[PDB]
Amino acid sequence: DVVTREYTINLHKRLHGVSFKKRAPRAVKEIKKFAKLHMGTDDVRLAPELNQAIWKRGVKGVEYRLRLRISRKRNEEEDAKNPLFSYVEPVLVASAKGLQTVVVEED
Amino acid sequence: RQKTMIAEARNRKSLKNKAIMPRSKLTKSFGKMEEHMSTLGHDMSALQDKQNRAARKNRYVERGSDVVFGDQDALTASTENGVKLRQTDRLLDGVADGSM
Amino acid sequence: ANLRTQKRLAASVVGVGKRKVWLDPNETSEIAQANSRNAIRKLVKNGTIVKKAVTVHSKSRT
Amino acid sequence: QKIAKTFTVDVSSPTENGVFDPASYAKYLIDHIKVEGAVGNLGNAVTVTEDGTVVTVVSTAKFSGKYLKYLTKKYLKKNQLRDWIRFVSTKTNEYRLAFYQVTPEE
Amino acid sequence: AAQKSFRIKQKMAKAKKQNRPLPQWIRLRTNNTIRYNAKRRNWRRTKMNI
Amino acid sequence: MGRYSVKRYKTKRRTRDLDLIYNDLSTKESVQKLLNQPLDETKPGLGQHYCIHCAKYMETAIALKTHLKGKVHKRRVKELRGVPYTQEVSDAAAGYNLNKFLNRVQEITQSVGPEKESNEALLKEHLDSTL
RNA sequence: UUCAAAUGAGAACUUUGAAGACUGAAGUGGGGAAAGGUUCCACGUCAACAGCAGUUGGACGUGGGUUAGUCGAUCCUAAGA
RNA sequence: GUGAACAGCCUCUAGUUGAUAGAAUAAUGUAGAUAAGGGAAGUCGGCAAAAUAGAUCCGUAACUUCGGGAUAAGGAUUGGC
Ligand SMILES: [Mg+2]
Ligand SMILES: [Mg+2]
Ligand SMILES: [Mg+2]
Ligand SMILES: [Mg+2]
Ligand SMILES: [Mg+2]
Ligand SMILES: [Mg+2]
Ligand SMILES: [Mg+2]
Ligand SMILES: [Mg+2]
Ligand SMILES: [Mg+2]
Ligand SMILES: [Mg+2]
Ligand SMILES: [Zn+2]
Repeated sequence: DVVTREYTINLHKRLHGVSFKKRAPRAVKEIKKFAKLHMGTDDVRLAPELNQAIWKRGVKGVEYRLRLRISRKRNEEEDAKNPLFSYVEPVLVASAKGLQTVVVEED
Repeated sequence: RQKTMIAEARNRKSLKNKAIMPRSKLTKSFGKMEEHMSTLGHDMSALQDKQNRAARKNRYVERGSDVVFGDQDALTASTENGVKLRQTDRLLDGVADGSM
Repeated sequence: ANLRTQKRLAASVVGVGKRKVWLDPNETSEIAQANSRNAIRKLVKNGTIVKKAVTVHSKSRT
Repeated sequence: QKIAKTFTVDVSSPTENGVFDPASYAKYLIDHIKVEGAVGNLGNAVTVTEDGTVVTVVSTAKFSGKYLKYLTKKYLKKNQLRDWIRFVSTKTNEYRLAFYQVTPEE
Repeated sequence: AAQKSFRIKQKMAKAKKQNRPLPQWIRLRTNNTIRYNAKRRNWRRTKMNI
Repeated sequence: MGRYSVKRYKTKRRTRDLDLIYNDLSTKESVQKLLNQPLDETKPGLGQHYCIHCAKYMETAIALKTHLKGKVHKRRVKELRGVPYTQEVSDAAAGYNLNKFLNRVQEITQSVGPEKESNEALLKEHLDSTL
């Protein structure tokens, strides 16, 4: 099924205690696992703008909270091992605090 | 809105490591132009007319090369060593036939 | 495709380092066709290859 | 000494495409041009006028084309047109507003 | 060295012209026992020693 | 916690407190006893050249003059300008012994204040004359 | 170190773009002397080698490339032979 | 740029981003740190660490081949506007 939602991921408690050279790569992997949990799709693709948002303050300056837009869509290629995949985009907001999960109407 | 503009500018800019690409050298799309001008709230009639004129001017007409060679390729046997027509092939010039 | 040769040729033609040369990722086949500095110059002219500006070292604080 | 200098800006292309307001642009220039480090000090020194397609600035007090381009780029950024409209020089002290390159959608 | 003698350059030219694998038509000859170039030289394996 | 704070403000490396220095500066008799001392080998400068505000002994008169013509002494004097901050201040801040604190405040404002200021002025002019 | 696309049967390691860093002009930059000898560059290309991998390579196959009255040798003499 | 400075640190031009990787965070290690009160009671032996450190000002003994010792020793200061 095709669906789009906006989430907030708490990267602070997921990166708590991580070595400074590994913080941003582990943030990438935590976002992939987060999307896999919320959409049931092992295929998760992150937008390069989301990668920029993760890496904006260096390798050890990841944000505590990130506002993500996750779209479960259809894998249109006929060689796909899974029929659906997740696409994760950044949501550049005034503040990531106090935001609940919402459903975006795909129009 | 001002806070959102600050956040978007911070995400876009990377000035400490490299410069921003020049807009005079880049090109953009009329779909993005129309959506931005619609967000600003102008009238898109003149811009849409200019885009329609440009699109109707940019015409593709099938030529004889499209008719004959459009779905084909090659026309010449590919050499084993990637050589030109008059380039010697030290390894294989003594063996004329491909079976041998 | 392998555009290492085209990146080197574009740097040499434009007169900057390879760090200041931008190859359009959408015109990959067009860039791959360019084996010569003349074709590289044509690509620079039509905007497939772009020279980037220098990174700023401002002297305001100094 | 105080030889008057004339700077022209051609706003015809954005105005005819209906994304620009020459009167607002000229009023912005009048309100934001600085003389001896302060705005609102254009007494018989800087005059800005517009006739719908050309904005003319006549100045006898330290006005450059670089300053005019700086102010015009500030105005375009304020109107969120900086990503689409640029300020260029056709000849010396004669300028125009152009659009950046846009490929048709088809 | 870039500024080399003609004698050195001549030996280098001979080495370059010797540097090749076997011609393939040699393998097709009757009673051929030559199956590879046993005296092949590479610049990073065996030095020419001047 | 850190090494600088620990090795400076260790318990055995303590200096005289602001309220004690205020009580030393309050009266002229205390000023006289601190200025005129017997020669003691265990103190630097034989117990002479003693800055009361900084509660510190210098080795020589020129050293005391240089110390007085410096920002450290000025910082100490500005710190001592105010209320000496006894425990009554904290009790009153919590709302405890408020009348006692008000009585101490008015006594400081009336009696002990100007007399301490006059003693400071006389000490300063004595140091200027003798140095 | 990371993201996307491309290529490919196959991509942590190839290419382009998007990012984060580093050498910091006594350089991880630009040239030379000794030495090496084609390693330079292009096209093809993966069995072996590159202590993982590999579509990449200083690897394998086939070719192209070094233009002087003025830069050097050549001439002079040094310790010496 | 800081700074006495081709020092250390940060940056521009140019050049790299190479060295098998992933997941956890037991003991013992290697490299680096902090620590109440005491202050060499440790040890063959203060080994190792710690403490000192730039600059300005005050001041500086025995001895001496009269040149030194000497930055002797011992004190005071340092920001911003
Ligand atoms: Mg930890
Ligand atoms: Mg650095
Ligand atoms: Mg060279
Ligand atoms: Mg090569
Ligand atoms: Mg291997
Ligand atoms: Mg080869
Ligand atoms: Mg201790
Ligand atoms: Mg003992
Ligand atoms: Mg013992
Ligand atoms: Mg001594
Ligand atoms: Zn004092």
